Amino acid sequence: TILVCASEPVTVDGGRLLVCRSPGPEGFYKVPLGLKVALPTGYAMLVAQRGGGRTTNGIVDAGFRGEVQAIVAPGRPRAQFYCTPLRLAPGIATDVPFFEVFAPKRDEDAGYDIPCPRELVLPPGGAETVTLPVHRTDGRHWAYVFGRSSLNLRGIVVFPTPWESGPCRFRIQNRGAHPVTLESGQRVAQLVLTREPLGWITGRSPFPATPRAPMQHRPAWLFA
Amino acid sequence: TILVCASEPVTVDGGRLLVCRSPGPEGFYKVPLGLKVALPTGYAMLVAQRGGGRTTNGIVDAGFRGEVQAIVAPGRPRAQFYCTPLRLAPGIATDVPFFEVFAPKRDEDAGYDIPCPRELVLPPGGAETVTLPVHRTDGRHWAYVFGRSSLNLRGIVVFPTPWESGPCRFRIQNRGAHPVTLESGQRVAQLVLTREPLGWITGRSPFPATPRAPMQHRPAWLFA
Ligand SMILES: O=c1ccn([C@H]2C[C@H](O)[C@@H](COP(=O)(O)O)O2)c(=O)[nH]1
Ligand SMILES: [Mg+2]
Repeated sequence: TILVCASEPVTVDGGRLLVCRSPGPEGFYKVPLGLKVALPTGYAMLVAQRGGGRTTNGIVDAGFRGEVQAIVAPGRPRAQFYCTPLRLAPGIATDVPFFEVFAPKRDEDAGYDIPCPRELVLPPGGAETVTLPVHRTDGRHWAYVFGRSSLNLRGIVVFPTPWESGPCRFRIQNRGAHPVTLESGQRVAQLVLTREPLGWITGRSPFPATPRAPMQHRPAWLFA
Repeated sequence: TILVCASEPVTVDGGRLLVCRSPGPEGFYKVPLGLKVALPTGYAMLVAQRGGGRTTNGIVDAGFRGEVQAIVAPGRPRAQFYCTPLRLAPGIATDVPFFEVFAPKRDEDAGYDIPCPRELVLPPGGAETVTLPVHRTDGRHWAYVFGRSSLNLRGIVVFPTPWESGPCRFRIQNRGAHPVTLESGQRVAQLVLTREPLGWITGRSPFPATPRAPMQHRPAWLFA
């Protein structure tokens, strides 16, 4: 059971929260969704757009008690936003010890921060493929590289990328106005482990919309 | 906590449930609203339209486990429906013993049935004022005459009416095509006692909309 305090109308739709708001065409900036959630430990929540491509995928963790915001890129002025709770997995097997690559987190936190393995100078519009020296050794849960809120707000956009085979890889693109430098060791993304796959997440696009289909392990929402 | 099992999108707005459906122009008929509720004992729920003049006010009582529906008159093809939880008051102080007028109820039921004092013959379009020989002795709680869902369906429409001072009175209108005859003793409306006012209820309208303003005591909804 997820607790939901809401200052504005919220639609519950196929297991996920749906909010209709009309941000401006500018970006990148934070679009308040009119609700707060209290996720139980072991849950996180994906925030993304319903049927459009101007929103960074966000991750709300179980310790977050502020208003939920969508962070959007420059785009068409109206938007619908989905929130999908994610049942977290404990870990995944890796050939290298897991915490020699990813940073330790709290049980309350959703994801494991990913330090940049090398300096990166992204000119405006520039993209780079970031690759980590670690492999998965089986397929018991799922794992996903997502951006970090701080970077998404700067228009430095990690492409939400699945990780089931090969090395941990993700694309990062600077949609900002100025060139950006990511220092080696800087926390540039996060790794989320899930009990159930996020089938739509492909790694090929900056702004993957969450599809309208309902989910399989739907939790309960309490509107208080 | 009220428990909602929703097979369709439901909007939580300012404490009410909001549903947008596309009923046909015809009336009278039941419009399914995509949800079932398990009200706790001592709760009812008002079903009415939000911003249109087409829908009879209904009462879902605590025992009802089927699909919540709205019973609409003939009219416009588009419609939004509010569901307003109602905290029942246990009784009201009256000048004559309550149960000499109002029929007794179960605790799972929401309203106390109102037997028609005399016979009414209602030509199509014709309304009448029923008056019951009982007065209130204090404003302890609120009291409202609503319709009964069986008569709403037949176009025989009780005007939702408040009962603060004077005698229990209510108007009842036959918006059907054919004359109707209400028999003496027949159960022709229902009386509903509430801890909080339904401030917009006037008695002078067949299809009062429920206004958009959020309620005083938002209850907890649990989607499951
Ligand atoms: O379309 C309808 C018709 C009837 N009921 C009912 C059966 C109960 O009579 C009713 C609540 O009114 P009371 O019985 O408490 O008065 O819930 C509904 O929920 N939806
Ligand atoms: Mg009824």
